[PDB]
Amino acid sequence: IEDALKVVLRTSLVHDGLARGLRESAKALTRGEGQLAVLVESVTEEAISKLVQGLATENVPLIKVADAKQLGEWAGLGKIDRDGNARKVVGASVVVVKNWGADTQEREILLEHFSQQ
Amino acid sequence: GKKRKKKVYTTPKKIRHKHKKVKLAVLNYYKVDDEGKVAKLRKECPNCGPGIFLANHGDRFYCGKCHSTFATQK
Amino acid sequence: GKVHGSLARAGKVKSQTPKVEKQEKPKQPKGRAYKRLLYTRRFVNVTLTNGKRKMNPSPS
Amino acid sequence: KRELIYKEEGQEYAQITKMLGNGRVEASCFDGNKRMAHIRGKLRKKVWMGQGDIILVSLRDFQDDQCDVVHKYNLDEARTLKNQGELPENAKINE
Ligand SMILES: [Mg+2]
Ligand SMILES: [Zn+2]
Repeated sequence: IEDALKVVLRTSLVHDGLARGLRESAKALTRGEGQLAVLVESVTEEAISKLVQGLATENVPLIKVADAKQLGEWAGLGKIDRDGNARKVVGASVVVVKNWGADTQEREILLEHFSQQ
Repeated sequence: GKKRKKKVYTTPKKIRHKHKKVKLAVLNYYKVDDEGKVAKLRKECPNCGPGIFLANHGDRFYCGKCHSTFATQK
Repeated sequence: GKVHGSLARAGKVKSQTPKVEKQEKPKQPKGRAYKRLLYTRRFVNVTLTNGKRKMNPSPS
Repeated sequence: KRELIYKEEGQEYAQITKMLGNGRVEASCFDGNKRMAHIRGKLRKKVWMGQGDIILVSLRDFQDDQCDVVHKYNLDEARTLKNQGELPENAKINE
C-alpha cells in the first residue's frame, strides 16, 4: 500500500536512511547497509534497474514503485516550503532505506508480505 | 591620503577547477552477468571496506576515501 | 581627469542630463473647481495643524 | 605621486611665455598659437604657477583668441610628457 512507503521514507529521512541516488544506493547494497530498495521501471535503456536487481540479489527486499518524479517528490528530496510543490523538477532513480528508525505495524506486515512474495 | 591605480596583472588567468561530471558513471563500475550474478570492474579497497572502488591511472591503483594513504603499484 | 571634457563648452549640463519623460496624469480640474479643491484641502481638511500649514511637506 | 592627465577632444598643452596681471597669462600653445590664457576654476589661488611653466588649457570653439587654462604640471610630469613626446621637442625648458 502507499502508506507504509511514505512512513518508511519519513523514518529514514529523519534518521538519514535514504541513499538518495544510485551510487550511494549501490555502495549501501554492497555493504551491509541497504535494508530496502524502491526503484522505477520507467527508466531509459533499463540497465540501471538491471544493475540494481543484481545489487539486491547478493538486504534482499525490493519495491517496484513507478513515477520516478513523483517517487522523488514523496521521497522527501524536495524542500517543500509551501503546501504545494515549490520546485520545478526533482526525482530519484533509486531510493535505498538503510536505517529502519521508528517502526509501524502496518509497514512491518507489508515488508513481511513483500518478503514472502 | 592614498593614490591607488588600477591593478595590472602579468598573468592571463587561473580558472576554477571544474569537477569532471560523468553521466551514467556508476554502471561503468559494475558488470551484470546475464540476469543474475554481478561483478565489479574496479578493485575494492581493503582499508575502507567493501564497496569502495580503486582508481587506476597508470601502473598503480589509488583509493578515494583513505585516498592519501593508499596508492599501490600494479 | 580634472575635467571630463572641454570646460567652456556651452549647453553642457543641458546636453548630458538624463531625459526623464513626463509622467502621465489624471486631469487636474481647472477654474472654479480648482479653487474649491484648494479650499477643501486647506480650510476644511486641515492636515498638519501642528506648526504651520506646511503645504507641500517634504517626505522624511 | 599622481597620475598625469592627457589632453582629450579640444584640450591642448602650452607653455607660459609671460604672466599678466588680474589672473591673465600669455601662453604659447604648440600649434604656433601665441594665445591668451585665463586662470580658471580650481586654479585661482589653490595651485601657483609662474613664467615658463608647462600648462594644459581648454580652447573655446566660439572664440579662438582667448582660452582657459585648466591644469599645471610640476616640472616632473612635464619630463614624462617630454619623453612620450606629444609636445614638440624643439624647445629646451630646464632648471
Ligand atoms: Mg580672473
Ligand atoms: Zn581506501
